[PDB]
Amino acid sequence: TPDVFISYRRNSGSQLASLLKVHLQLHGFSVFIDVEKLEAGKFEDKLIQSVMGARNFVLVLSPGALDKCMQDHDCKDWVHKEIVTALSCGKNIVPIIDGFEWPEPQVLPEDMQAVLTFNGIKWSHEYQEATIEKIIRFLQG
Amino acid sequence: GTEVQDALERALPELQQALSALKQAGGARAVGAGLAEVFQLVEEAWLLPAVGREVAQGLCDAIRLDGGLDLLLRLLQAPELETRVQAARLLEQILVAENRDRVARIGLGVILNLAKEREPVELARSVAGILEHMFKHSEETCQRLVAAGGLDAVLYWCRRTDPALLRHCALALGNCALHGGQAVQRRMVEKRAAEWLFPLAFSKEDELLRLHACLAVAVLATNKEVEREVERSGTLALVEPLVASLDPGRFARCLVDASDTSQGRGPDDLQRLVPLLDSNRLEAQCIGAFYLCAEAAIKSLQGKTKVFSDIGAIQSLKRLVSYSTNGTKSALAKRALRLLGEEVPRPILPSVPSWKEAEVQTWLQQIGFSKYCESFREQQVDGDLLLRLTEEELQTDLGMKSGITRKRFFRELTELKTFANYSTCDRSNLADWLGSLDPRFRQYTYGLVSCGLDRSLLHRVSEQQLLEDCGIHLGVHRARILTAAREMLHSP
Amino acid sequence: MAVQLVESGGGLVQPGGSLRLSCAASVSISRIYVMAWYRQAPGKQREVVAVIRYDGTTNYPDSVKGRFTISRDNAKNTVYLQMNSLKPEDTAVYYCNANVETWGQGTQVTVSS
Ligand SMILES: NC(=O)c1ccc[n+]([C@@H]2O[C@H](COP(=O)(O)O)[C@@H](O)[C@H]2O)c1
Repeated sequence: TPDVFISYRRNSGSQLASLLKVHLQLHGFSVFIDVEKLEAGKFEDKLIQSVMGARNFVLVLSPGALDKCMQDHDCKDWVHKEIVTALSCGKNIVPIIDGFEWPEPQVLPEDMQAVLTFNGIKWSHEYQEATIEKIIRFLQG
Repeated sequence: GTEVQDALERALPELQQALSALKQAGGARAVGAGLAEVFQLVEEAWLLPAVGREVAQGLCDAIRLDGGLDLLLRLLQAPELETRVQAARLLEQILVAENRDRVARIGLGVILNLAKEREPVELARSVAGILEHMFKHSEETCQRLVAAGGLDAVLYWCRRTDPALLRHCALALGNCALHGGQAVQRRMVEKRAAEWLFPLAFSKEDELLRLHACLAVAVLATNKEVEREVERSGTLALVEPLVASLDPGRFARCLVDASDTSQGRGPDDLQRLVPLLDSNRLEAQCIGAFYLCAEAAIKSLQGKTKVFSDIGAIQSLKRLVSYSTNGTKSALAKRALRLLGEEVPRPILPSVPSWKEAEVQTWLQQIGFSKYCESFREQQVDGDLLLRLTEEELQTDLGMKSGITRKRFFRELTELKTFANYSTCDRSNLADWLGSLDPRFRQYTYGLVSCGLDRSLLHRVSEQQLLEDCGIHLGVHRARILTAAREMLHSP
Repeated sequence: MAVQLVESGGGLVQPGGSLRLSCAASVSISRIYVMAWYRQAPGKQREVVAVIRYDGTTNYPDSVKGRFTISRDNAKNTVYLQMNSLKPEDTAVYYCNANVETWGQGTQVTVSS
């Protein structure tokens, strides 16, 4: 059973997710990554399984392509669905930010996104093994 | 001959120029220029694709025997790093097997002490290339660089962002499972190398890095004792859609348009990749075949195809296309063969339905059931009667009393049935249609064509007819044939 | 495909002593499904001596198990049968066989002094 799940934007935020997965697997936490469920995963054959098996939902906030999730009220937005399912289940939501463009409260309405009520973690590039001990905290598996 | 000389006419007194400048030291102001003069154009000897590749390799004894590499390795202990970072490049650029043997003999330990510094990326790049070309020496040096801190450096550099450094690391990690035997491959998973190859394999920035990382992980998952640990890493799944999507023509165009990495693996140690084609793991076979057809498509545009002749690699490709159950591997092998200018071998199968009594006697002798030959001789059984032989007629008319004997006979019978030639009676080619779903279904292709069943007549069948007329006894096989047959209901 | 086979070797050997027989084909030996070596005693029926399939899986009768060895070579397409310890009862005409129908010509083998 995967302990945590990491979601990411397909274009940006791909290498950092792999570094997180390799360090977290070296820490032993059963982590599940998910790749390219745009039309295949639409049947929730893996989505609900991942968001039920994962106790701590993780987010990588790279410079983000939130354009599909912001100024888009549509309920067919794939990234918005896979984020609001974790928001609705209300498990441990810890994000990792990397100089991301901060969103405005006027956009991403309260019924769309409420993840702004949390404080993420800033990634380091010089020495990485310091922040990992701070990401092992705030898990509560 | 003539092209060979034009390379060393400039190369030789200019590599002497180099020697001169190496061992004539004006410290930092003059070693710098010398290194740039010998970096700009010595590496351009790999930019002459006509001759000048071989020339370098052979010409490395004029540098190594005089002691120039040894002289600079004795002078690379200078405390300043600026005149060392630009100097370590020509080390990896002038590393060939003969130059490798003496550095593996004497001078080991300055690289192990220079690998302690991992901050400068321009330095770490050259050290990664040094370890890449040093891995491939022999078993003892592999055991010494795994027993020392050699693996930790390239394992730490996997968290970087430099493209050239990550490519050199990917190429470095793959020269260890080749020259490591089995215990070093059992230590590499203990040193957690297969997990740190996930970022180098999952990289949508360069496809070259993905191919190098997937070949590096596939050459290591052939050991059965560590296979159960390599699948736990989460990387053994990435090699299949990688080799599925990527076309070797595209990868060739990405190798022929780049100014470097031409003639990648070469005729020297390519043979280490050959047993991976014959290995048990299918993904190692497909990645080896992919690399072979890619370098063949590269090398076919020139007249260098004859280096396939004296190494006998075309023979190994021709032996693996017939009697092979792998769509991707056989497809890539047939593509390589047809692109290199050779024909695909067709299997020679025994035409069982057009047999006489003598052939039945000989086959009974071959399978070890000779005791019953006379019985088969008395009843006048030939191939047509043999392929439609049932258990009750076997028990009563032919005298096989035991049930275990009849199970053994039907085992040999099915093995002969899947490997027969039905072209004498099968017109609509039902054997390949049955073999497409599973090879183990080909054994039924006689019963079907004996019961006047055709492709165009196959979708309007019932399971009862398959059971009693065509003699298919396993319910699983009947269900699979039914669901695969009625899906193409009215396609014509 | 009309495949022609040729056999070579044989003659007279001393009782106890080795010999090697060879069968050469006219096509690539890797295309053929099964190859085999048969023995015909004077005035009796044939017997099988050695079998080999396309993946190199061999089977011998219990009498010659441990004394005879069959192997195929792909450089020059030839199947070899090596006999190590010969007994006086191994005097016969030997054949090679491709698939089950293609026969060879056969060679005489005697063991005496
Ligand atoms: N395309 C090539 O093969 C190529 C390109 C640039 C440099 N080199 C140098 O050629 C040498 C080849 O030596 P080995 O193939 O014996 O490892 C190395 O020192 C390498 O750095 C090769």
